[PDB]
Amino acid sequence: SIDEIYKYDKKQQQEILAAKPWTKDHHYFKYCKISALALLKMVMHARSGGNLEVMGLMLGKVDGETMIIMDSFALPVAYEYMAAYIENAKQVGRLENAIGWYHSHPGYGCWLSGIDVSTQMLNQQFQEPFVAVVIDPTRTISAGKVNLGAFRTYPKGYKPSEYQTIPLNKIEDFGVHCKQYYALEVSYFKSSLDRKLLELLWNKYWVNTLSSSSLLTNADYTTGQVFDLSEKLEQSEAQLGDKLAKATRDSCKTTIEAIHGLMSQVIKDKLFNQINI
Amino acid sequence: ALNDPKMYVQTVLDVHKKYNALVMSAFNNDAGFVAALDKACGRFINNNAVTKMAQSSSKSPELLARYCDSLLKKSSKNPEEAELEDTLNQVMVVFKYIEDKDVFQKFYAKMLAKRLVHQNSASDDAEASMISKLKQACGFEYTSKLQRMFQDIGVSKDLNEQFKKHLTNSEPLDLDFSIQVLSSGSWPFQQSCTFALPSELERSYQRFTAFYASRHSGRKLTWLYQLSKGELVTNCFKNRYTLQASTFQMAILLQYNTEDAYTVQQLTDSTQIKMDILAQVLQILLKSKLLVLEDENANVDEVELKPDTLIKLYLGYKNKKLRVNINVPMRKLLIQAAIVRIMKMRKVLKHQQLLGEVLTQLSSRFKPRVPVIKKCIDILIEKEYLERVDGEKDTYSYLA
Ligand SMILES: [Zn+2]
Repeated sequence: SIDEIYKYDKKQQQEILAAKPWTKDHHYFKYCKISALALLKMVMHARSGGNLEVMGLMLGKVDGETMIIMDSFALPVAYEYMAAYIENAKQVGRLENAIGWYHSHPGYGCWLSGIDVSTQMLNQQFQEPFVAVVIDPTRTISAGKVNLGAFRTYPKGYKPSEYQTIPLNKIEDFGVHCKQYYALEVSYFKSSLDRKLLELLWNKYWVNTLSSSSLLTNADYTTGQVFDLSEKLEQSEAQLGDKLAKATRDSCKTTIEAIHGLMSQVIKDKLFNQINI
Repeated sequence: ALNDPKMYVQTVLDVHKKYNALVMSAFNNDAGFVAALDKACGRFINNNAVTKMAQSSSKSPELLARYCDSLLKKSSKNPEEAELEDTLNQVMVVFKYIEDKDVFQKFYAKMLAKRLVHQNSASDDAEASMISKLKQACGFEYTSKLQRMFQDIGVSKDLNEQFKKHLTNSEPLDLDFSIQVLSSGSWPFQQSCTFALPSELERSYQRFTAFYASRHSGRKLTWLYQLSKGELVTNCFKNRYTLQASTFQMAILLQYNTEDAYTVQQLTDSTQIKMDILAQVLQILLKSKLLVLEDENANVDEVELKPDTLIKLYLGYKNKKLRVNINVPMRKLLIQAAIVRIMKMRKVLKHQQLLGEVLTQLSSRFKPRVPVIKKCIDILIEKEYLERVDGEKDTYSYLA
C-alpha cells in the first residue's frame, strides 16, 4: 500500500521543528520530493504567464533529510495584494503549513539571481524550513522535459554548472552568485492508488508518444550536457593526477537518453515505414 | 525684522567672520568653543520664531534672494566692484548649507526677469559674473533657465542695432522702436490680456515682423503689451509734455486723437481690455490727474466705477509737477516607492536611466514631472538610501 506520505502527523512535525537539526549542520537538506499536483500547478502557472514572470508559495512538510511538497498555490503578482492572498495558507482547512516559494525563469536557465538568493537568505534566517524552486517554462516546453530548480542557499558569512545555457546576458549574474546556494536532488513521489489508477489519461494521448520527434526536440539540451561533461571530465582528470564517478554517471544518463530516442525512432520506422513495401 | 529686513541680513555677515580669528590665538581648537558655534547659527538664524503666528513661513528663507537683487538693481550711488566681490564670495560658502536651494533658483529667476525686461538692471556685465558663480554651485541644469534669459537680452540688443540699419534702406520710422524678443518656455511671462493695437503703432509693428521674417524663418512673436512701455508727447497743450506710460495708458491717451471725451464702455469696447486691468489703469491715470470727469465733488472711493461715466481730457492741464511718470508698477509617496522598487533589482543605475523607468512607466496616472522625481530622489539619497557613486560618471548605486 506504501503511500504513508499523507496523514500529516502533527506531533512529529512539532518535534522535528523544535529539535532544529539543520542548525548544527548546514548541508542537512539534500532531497526534495515534489508531488504530482505541485508540479502540475507550478508548470501550469509558469506557462500561464508566457515570457512574463510568475511566483507563488508551495506547501509541504519536512522528514529527516527530505523536504516533501504536497501542494502549491499561485499569487496575484509586491503590493498589499500578495500579503492579503498569503492568508490563504491558514484560511483553508489544510495541515501542510508552508514550506517554500516557487518562481519562474522564462528563458533564463534555472539558476538563482542575487535578489533571489537574498530573499532566500532572509526566509531561511527567520523561517527555518524553506526552499526555492526556479523552474523554467520555455525550456520544458521546447525540450519536452521538466527542469527542476530546488536551490536552498547557504547562511550568511559561511563558506564551503548544470543548466549553463545562458548565452551572453545573465551569465555574469550566474558567476558572482554561484557558491551562495546549493542544488537539491529532486525525487518525485506518486501517491499511487487513486493517482496511479487515474494516470491512464496519459495513455489516452497515444499520438504524441507514437510521433515524439525526439533527438531534435532537445538537441541543444544534449549539446549543453556534453559541454558540461567535458570540463566535468577535465576536473576529474585534474583531481586524479570521486568526480570521475559523477562524470561517468552524467555520461551514462546522456547516452541512455540518446539511445532511448534512437529506440523510439527505430520502433516508429518498423511500425510505419516497413509496412506495404 | 518683519518690517525692515534690510539691516537684519547685514547682522549675520559681520558675526561669522570674527569667530575664526579668536579661536586660533589661545584656545588652540577648544572643544567647547567649536561645539557652541554649530548650535547657535542653525536654530536661531535659519528659522526664526515669528514665522509661525504670522502665517508667513515660506518668505523667511527667501530674504537672501532680494538682498543680492538690490546689489544688481539700478539705484543711486552703489559700491564699486572692488569690495563687493569679496562679500559675495563668502555668500557662496554659506549658500550650500541650506537644503531647499530649489526655491532660491525660482525667486532669483523671477526677480531677474523683471530686472532685465524693464531695463532696470545695473552692471549687466556683473550680472553675467553673478550667474556664472551660481553655475559652479550645482551645474548648468540648475541655471538652465537663468542662462537663456541673459543670452536673449544680448541677442535682442544686437537685433535692435541691426534693425536700425535696416530702417535706413526703407522709410524712416516716425518713432524710435526697440523691442526685447525674449523667449518662450524660459521666461515667467505669458500673454493673458487681449489688447487692440492703436492705429499709430501698427505700421512699425508690421515693419518689425518683416524684419523678423527675412532674418528668422518659422518663428512667431507673442507680443506682451502689458510689459511694453513708450514715450508720448503732446502737441496741443500749453506746454510740451513728454509722458512715459505703458501701452495700455498710451492707447487710452491716444484714443483722444479724434475727440475730446469718451465713456468707459467705449474705451472697453475699442481697446478690448479686461474690466479689472482697465479699472486699475483708469484709477492710476486718475491718480496723476491726467483725465478728469464732470463732477469734481464726486468721490472715487464710495462711488463705483460704472462703465457709463463720461471722462473728458482736461484741456487746462497745469499740474504743478513736470516729471509725471505713470509707468510705476501697480505627500504623493508613489514615486519614491517606485524608485526604490526599480532600484531593488538593479544595484547600479544611471540617473537618466532610472528616469523613464519610473517617470513614464506609470505615466497613465499622476504624471510625475521631472523636478518632483529629482527632489524625491534627492531626499531619498540624503537619508542613507541610494548613496550615489563618489564621482565615477553619474551612477547612483545602492548600499555601495
Ligand atoms: Zn529568479
